[PDB]
Amino acid sequence: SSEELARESAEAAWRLAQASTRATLAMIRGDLKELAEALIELARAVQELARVAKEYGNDELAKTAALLAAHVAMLAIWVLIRAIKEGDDEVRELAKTAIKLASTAAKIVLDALPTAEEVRQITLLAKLAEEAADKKNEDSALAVGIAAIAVIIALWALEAAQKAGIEEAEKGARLLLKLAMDAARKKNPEEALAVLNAALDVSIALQLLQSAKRAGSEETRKLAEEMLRQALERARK
Amino acid sequence: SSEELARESAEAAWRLAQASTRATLAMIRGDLKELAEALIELARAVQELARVAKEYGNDELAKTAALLAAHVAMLAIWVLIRAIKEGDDEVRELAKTAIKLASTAAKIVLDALPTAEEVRQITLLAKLAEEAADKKNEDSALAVGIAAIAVIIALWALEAAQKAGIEEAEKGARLLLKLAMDAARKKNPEEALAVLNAALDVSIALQLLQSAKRAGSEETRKLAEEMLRQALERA
Repeated sequence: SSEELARESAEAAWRLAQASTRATLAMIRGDLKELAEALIELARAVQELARVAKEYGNDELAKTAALLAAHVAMLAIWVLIRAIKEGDDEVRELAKTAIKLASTAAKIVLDALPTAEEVRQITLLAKLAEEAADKKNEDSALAVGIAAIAVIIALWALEAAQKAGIEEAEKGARLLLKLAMDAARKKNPEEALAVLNAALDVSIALQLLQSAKRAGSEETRKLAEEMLRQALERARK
Repeated sequence: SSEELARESAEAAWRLAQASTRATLAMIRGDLKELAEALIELARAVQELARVAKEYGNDELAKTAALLAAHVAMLAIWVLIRAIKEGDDEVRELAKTAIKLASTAAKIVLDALPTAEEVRQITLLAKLAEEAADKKNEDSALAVGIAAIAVIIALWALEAAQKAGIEEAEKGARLLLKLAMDAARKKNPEEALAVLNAALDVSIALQLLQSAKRAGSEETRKLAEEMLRQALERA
């Protein structure tokens, strides 16, 4: 029922914003207990958004829920590393719960969109962050935390590459997602950080490409495509 | 000269990425000193990008530069909050200089795009955060920090509403910007968070509407209608 799809998705999208606002406020103040406990509430809302997208087969709604799961998993690692670095077992377990809640949400999207490689990479990153949480590791969780940020930036470069349809842009977003997940499985903070600056490099090129596509001045497009390829080679080698 | 426009735009975008990486790296380690002084170098990069768009009249490059200036000003409020909350005068002044550098960047975009309402809102937000800096008041700075990120969400909701061309989405992004800036001058974090939540409500339906290019996900249009109604009652 399309009426029921609009009902459940709208009410889950409202609970999504409610939890996002609660987490943003705690992100300012540094209240890690409230922030992690808010990422739990946020991970639930992403989970039921992935569940409604599976029930009604809305593939676009599943992709949105997968993107949100990646953001919750990434934030929960920054809370995880800052908790084990402060010896807070209560906040560490709160963050761990937020990780696995977002992991199950990604696995729900992976059940609806198994042939979506970016959803697989999101699911692998969350399950990889699960391991870093049960590990009580300040170094492995730090590495997957860097790689998580590189994935998030590459995911926005991908969705921005969907617009305008620049294939050199989405090809680059794919390369960064693979090299970030490769650096995450390697658990090397140096490699993941190298993928991070490359993801930033091409995403700024993208914004420069989109400001060069709009209202002419397409000379800013040439060197931003060249900047895109320079940065992709900065990640390859 | 279009050759020099591509030249200086690439040079400034390169130093923008180098400073963006330096800030992200310091944001991981929690080095608020290095993070603040990396937002300084990032604010100068946005200021050079705004200057370039001004001289060459690239309105699109000026709009993106204003967007960046708003981000740097918002990140510097984050740092200012955690600085005055920890009694760090060194980091508080480092954040203050980053706010003023981003404020100047917004002023330069305003010179090139004075008829852009969103550029005026950003310039007022940076000047208003500049006062919360000299005041070193953690409550006023927290309100303008929430209101800042509420402005950011309303700006992407604006940019997405231009693509979709939905006038109800454009009018909605405008009223959220006005209510956020009002909440920022009022310096009350409560209704500032409310405008933030409403901005998220509408923007979720816009991101799903922009991803709904492929199939008939017309239920997303019902997501936007009801989210825009919820945001109208938020006024």
